[PDB]
Amino acid sequence: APMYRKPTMYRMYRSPDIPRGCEGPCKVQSFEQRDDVKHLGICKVISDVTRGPGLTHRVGKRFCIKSIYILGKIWLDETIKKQNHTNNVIFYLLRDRRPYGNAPQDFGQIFNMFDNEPSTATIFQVLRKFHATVVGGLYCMKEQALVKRFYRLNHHVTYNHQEAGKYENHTENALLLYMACTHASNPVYATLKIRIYF
Amino acid sequence: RSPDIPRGCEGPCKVQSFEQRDDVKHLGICKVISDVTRGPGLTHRVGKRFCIKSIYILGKIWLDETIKKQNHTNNVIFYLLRDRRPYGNAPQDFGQIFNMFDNEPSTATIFQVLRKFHATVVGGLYCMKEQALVKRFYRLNHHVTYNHQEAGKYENHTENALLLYMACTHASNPVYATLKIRIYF
Amino acid sequence: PQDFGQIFNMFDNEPSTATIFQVLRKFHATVVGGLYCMKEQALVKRFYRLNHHVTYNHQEAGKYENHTENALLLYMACTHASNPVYATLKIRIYF
Amino acid sequence: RSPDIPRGCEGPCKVQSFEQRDDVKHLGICKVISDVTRGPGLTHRVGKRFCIKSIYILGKIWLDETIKKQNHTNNVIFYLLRDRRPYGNAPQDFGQIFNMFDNEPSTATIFQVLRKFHATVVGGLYCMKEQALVKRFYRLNHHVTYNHQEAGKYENHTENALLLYMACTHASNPVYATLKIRIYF
Amino acid sequence: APMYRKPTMYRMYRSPDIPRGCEGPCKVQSFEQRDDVKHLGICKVISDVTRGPGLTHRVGKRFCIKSIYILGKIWLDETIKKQNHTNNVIFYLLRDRRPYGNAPQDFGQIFNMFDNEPSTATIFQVLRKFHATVVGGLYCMKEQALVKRFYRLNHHVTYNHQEAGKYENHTENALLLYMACTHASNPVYATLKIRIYF
Amino acid sequence: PDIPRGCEGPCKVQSFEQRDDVKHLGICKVISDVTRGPGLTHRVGKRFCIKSIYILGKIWLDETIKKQNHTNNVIFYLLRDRRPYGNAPQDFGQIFNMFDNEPSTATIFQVLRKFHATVVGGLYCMKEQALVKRFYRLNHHVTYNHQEAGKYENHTENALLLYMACTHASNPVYATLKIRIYF
Repeated sequence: APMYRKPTMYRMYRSPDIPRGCEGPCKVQSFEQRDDVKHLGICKVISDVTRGPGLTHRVGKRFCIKSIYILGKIWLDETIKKQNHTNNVIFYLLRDRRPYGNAPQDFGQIFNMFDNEPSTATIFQVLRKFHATVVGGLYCMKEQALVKRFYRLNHHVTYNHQEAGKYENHTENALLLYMACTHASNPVYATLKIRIYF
Repeated sequence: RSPDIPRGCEGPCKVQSFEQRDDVKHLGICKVISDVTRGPGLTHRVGKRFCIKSIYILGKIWLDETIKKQNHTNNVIFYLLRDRRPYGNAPQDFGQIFNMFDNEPSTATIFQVLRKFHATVVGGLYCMKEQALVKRFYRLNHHVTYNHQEAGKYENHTENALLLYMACTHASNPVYATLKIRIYF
Repeated sequence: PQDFGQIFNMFDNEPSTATIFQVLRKFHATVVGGLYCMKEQALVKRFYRLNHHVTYNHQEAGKYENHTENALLLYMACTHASNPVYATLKIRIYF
Repeated sequence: RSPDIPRGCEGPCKVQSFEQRDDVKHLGICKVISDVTRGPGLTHRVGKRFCIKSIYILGKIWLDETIKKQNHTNNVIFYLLRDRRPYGNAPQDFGQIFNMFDNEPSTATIFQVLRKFHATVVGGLYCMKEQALVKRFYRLNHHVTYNHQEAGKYENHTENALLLYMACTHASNPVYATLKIRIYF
Repeated sequence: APMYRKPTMYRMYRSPDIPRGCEGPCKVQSFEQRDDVKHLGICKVISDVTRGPGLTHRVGKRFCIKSIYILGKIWLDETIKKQNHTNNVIFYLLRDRRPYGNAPQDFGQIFNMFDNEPSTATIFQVLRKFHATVVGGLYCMKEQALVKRFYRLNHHVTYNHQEAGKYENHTENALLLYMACTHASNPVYATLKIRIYF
Repeated sequence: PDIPRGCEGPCKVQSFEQRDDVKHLGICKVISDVTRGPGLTHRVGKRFCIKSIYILGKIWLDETIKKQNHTNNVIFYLLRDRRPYGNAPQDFGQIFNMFDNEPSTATIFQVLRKFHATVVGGLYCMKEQALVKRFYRLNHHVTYNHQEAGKYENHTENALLLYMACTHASNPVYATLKIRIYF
């Protein structure tokens, strides 16, 4: 921001953002170049946002996430994983209510096998789901890398400790992702660009 | 928008000046301002301006050391003054207020006063009936400003400082007064 | 303003750091008299001492409380808890 | 009163940006400025102005890990650039300089250059004749300024930043280059 | 100083002080309300000067002491110490060449018994000496508390570490005091006000 | 026409070593064995003005072992010391960082210069071994504290000594140096 003094004045005014935070709706990417397994792909989307005056940071422990913008290409175009084929990807974007120390499991967290909801003793809240179907075997093979873009409006987040630190000092109203495969093979090489501007 | 005070949209941050101290008969001096230095952190300030919302004084005032049962029955009078300017360090108490231990500031010094308090610890022998008293007080106050633009100590202020003096009323020194002083602003 | 409420420390000192009042000079007078001689008593002190300007602000035909820049005055100090000193001084200012 | 440079009568203080790092083929990025934050201490600054007298680059550049004997014979080209302004963080190297690893800055980017260096570590098998080289260099330079008046990080500068890029010339990554970088000013 | 910015500008110019330091010739008292023994009264006169922007402090580790101004009243006027009487006080203001950790001894430091110089294996430098003779017994008793004031010009001092700390981090060109009694009794209650402005 | 101090003969006191080092430190107070005496391997009084240090030396690893864990180099350090503390102080706790460094910020000891020696010998050639280093190196004055005929323990201001440093966890370096000081 032009001429921090040390936080910005001339902010101070009308802007259609959110209730609590006031500043420039600063983007923090959580890019991944990753994959998953059948059981879990775990991504706390909030881990990189630490204390700083910069425009990929925060001031204090209070967020109001305006929107999560999920880019991503989900392929299996490695030279293997043409056998044991036809798998699909179900995305899960959950509104969490508290963290239990560090990042938790998934098959020990959501109720049943891969088409489910959170357990009855765990009500964590859900926001929405997605789909991605990559079906490629042999002799065509007709399907591969799909592109997914989504605007997705969301709401506020708070941290616990006063650290310029990692994901472990979260508190109430966390939010994160789970990715799920539906077959015993692991073809899915899903790399996602996740913009949060707030 | 803001309802705090007419200056700070800032987070109304607490900076506590805890003491584990005592006094003498003449003076117990406590500047309660340079606890805040300049910084981006949450026990700091931005710029050189305050509006102290309230001073919250906790404290236990005892004499329960194994000595100071003789020369007993002393009491503590607190003084919370609105200062108009310092020069150099904290000026000492009997070199600033007028008369012996039941007084006001001098006629050539008008520093302003806000309020007073009481604490009576009377313990001798064969009961001894009185000891450590607990004092809590909400106390609303107003603005403070520094002149010198340093991330520094107490010697460099301007208009409206404020600080404490503690006074004993007897030649012995039984009073071991430790006070927790929250300022959130 | 009273003396110990203005100068810094106990009886061998200077003005305080928050008070810089200026000093011109000092003097000495030692009267040591106990019993069985007693060898010392009344001492005589005369001193020329050149000085400079003084101004009042308030335009009254009046007392001392109403001055401005460059006042000047005296302080006398004893160094023991007894008070033997009966010091009577004749102070001429001609200007 | 004193001969240093046309700005600072200050103590010509050293702030060292030691690294125990490495690089990749594309980029090794090192802003050598936000080592200094605002402070009264002797590894800091007063205000928002520098005149860097000299950068003194120590460093040992090896590949003496038990791997990276195959895909061998790589060399290191150093780049010490005079920057004209940053925005946000340090912009990455191949997204800033023109062509593949023997180049200059792009035509749409004129950032200024000061000088280059060399370091050739060629070690394969059966001798293997070359390893850790030592490089020391006096290198006189000039002034640096911050815009944003924070006691803070690197993202908040103005005119005349300066930083380093390190470049490898082969697809393997053998280079474990650790450098001690004194700036006294 | 009026309007530190954060050290003072408009200093910058002609002032008859000393070579190295530039600022207001700031006073640091080392007042004592102390006494001595026959062997030693030890006073490192530099201990309180720590790092600070204030006018009883320093910037960096370099001094040029302009003058030491020694006030002091040296008495024996306690109700005891009229017997074993007639003692005198010899002052010693030494230019030290290095500290050995913390403050050292005196009878293990100066050569001989109470009328001496530093030892041949120790050449610490001397600046000057003083005298104070308090002779009081019974039936007059003719002498008591004497007043001593002295201008005494001196020169530069340096510290070792970069601490805002005590006397132990001194280096070359230290300077300190020793006070000496000349009789086995200890009547001397010497309290001294020691101004250093530099 | 050579000396700035006194018309004595520029007497040689040579601190030969047949030694080695470790990775952390090779410590050599070079002014150690200079005691009071009439000979030219001695001193008159307690005041020196070292004209030059002349460093000879062959730095090898040609023992039948230390062909593995190879390719190490030697960095020399010739420091102008400011103050002593009895015997010789630490190296790794005195100079700042790991083996490519300067003295620490709380220690400013002065430096004069550095040197290099690269002995890289493994197997199947092995191409490098014992190197010879000679250096004229002009320097300046040294003072002793006591008037004893003593060793390095009784120093004062303006000492000077050497540190040798290896850069690998093995210890191949068998560095023997002939160090002439004539003054």
